[PDB]
Order: sequence, then C-alpha cells, then structure tokens
Amino acid sequence: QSMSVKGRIYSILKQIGSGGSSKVFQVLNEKKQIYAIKYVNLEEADNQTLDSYRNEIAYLNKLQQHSDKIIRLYDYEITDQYIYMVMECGNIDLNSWLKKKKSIDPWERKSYWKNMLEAVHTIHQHGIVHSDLKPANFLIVDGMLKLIDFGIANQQVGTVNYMPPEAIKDISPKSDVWSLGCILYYMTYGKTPFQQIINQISKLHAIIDPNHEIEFPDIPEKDLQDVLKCCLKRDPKQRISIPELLAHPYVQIQ
Ligand SMILES: c1ccc2c(c1)[nH]c1cncnc12
Repeated sequence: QSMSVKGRIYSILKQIGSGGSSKVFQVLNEKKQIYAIKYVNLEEADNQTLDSYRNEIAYLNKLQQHSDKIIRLYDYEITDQYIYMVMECGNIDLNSWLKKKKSIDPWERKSYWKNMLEAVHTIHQHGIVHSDLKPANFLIVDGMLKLIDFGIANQQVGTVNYMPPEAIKDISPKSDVWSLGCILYYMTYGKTPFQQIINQISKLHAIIDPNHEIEFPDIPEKDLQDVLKCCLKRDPKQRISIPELLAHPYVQIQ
C-alpha cells in the first residue's frame, strides 16, 4: 500500500500495532528510510478526547528537544477526520522483549533503568506525571530505551501490577517512581511484586496493605535490591525521588 503525510509519500511495510481508533504502521519514505506512522481516526471523537490528543502531541513535539530518551516526532498532519504522525521506528517494545527474552543481562538492565529514569525525569521537569507506566510504554531503539507516550491522551492495557497504592486509594511524581520500581522488579525477579495474586480485588488489597510484606530475594547486586526496596515504599512521602535515583550507587558505580 501507500500514504501521504504533508507533501511526502510513505510506502506501508507492516502494521506495527493498534488501538481503538488508532493503527501504527512501519513505513518507508521516498529516500527509502524507515519510520512509524501512527494513524488516529477522529470520526467518533469528542472535544475532551480531541483536546487530550492535541495536548499529548504538543507535549511530545516540545519535550523531544530536551531528551533523546523520548521518541522522535518528525512530522504530523491533523485534520477534523484524522491524525498522521511520522515518528521514529523502534526495534521492539520493552514488554514484548521481556516476555520473549529468558534472563536479562545485569548491564542491559542497569542501562535500561538509566534510560527510564532520564525519560520520566524529563516529563516531570515539564509538570507531567505519567501515572500509567508499564514496559509497553518503552521502546528499544538501538539498545536504547525510549518513552512512547506521556499518559495525557485518552485510552498490555488496563493492568494493575504497576499501580501505586495512592492511585488505588482514590498522584505526584512519586507515583511514576512506584511504577518504575515494578518494571525493574520484573527485570530483576522475572515477575511484578504482586503477579502471584490472580484475583484483582485481592491484588488491589495486597498493594495497599502495609502488613503485606513485599519479598526481595537476595541477588548478587545489593545496590539493585536497595533501589527496589526504595521505589516500592507504599507511603509516597517515604519513597525515593527520581533526582535521588539518578545519584544512587546502582546508576553511578562500576
Ligand atoms: C510509536 C512509534 C513507534 C512504535 C510504536 C509506537 N510502537 C512500536 C512497536 N514496535 C516497534 N516500534 C514501535
């Protein structure tokens, strides 16, 4: 097939993924370069939905200049019927990589943790708190993790495994800290902290319950265990901040 974003023509390669009203494609431009085009249908979209979309685009377009750990938005075409976004194409999303891969390299993990802190820190410096961080929000692009979205735009998906206790109780940057710790905990232990609880009502009860001790099995990396223990502190007031995580021995020491 084929498609037009501004003047430029794009040959479709495959469908990289989906959404409700959205479809993502792997494409080639006239210079035979690879990109991702996110198509969004605005046909049955309300004003609040439209505005949530316009807000997330404006933020992504802006924050691109601030960090390379944020996905590139090269161009876009917005009408009253559709949105076309020409973005950088990834190799695989972090969830699909983690699900496929057996064990993760301690260096690979440390490197990915670093990238995650850098992307989230950036959004936070611009007043953005994602609140729905999951491995699916990150993209491997040449051994580099990139943040896919900001959580602003309406609508794995629906998962409560990375949900902070305060979000269940009903939201500060500390909420994203909890969710990041759940991601690192998965990369460390091969499961999210409350993954063994099937029942969603029982799972939500465990997360909020302080008498429910989160287990941190002894790994050779004492620095990595401390990060996990720091991130996964139920009281947001007792939880480590992102600027504090960037100065932690796990990130800084050889
Ligand atoms: C936006 C831009 C690029 C991608 C995306 C969403 N999902 C993906 C999944 N796998 C690879 N690349 C991408």
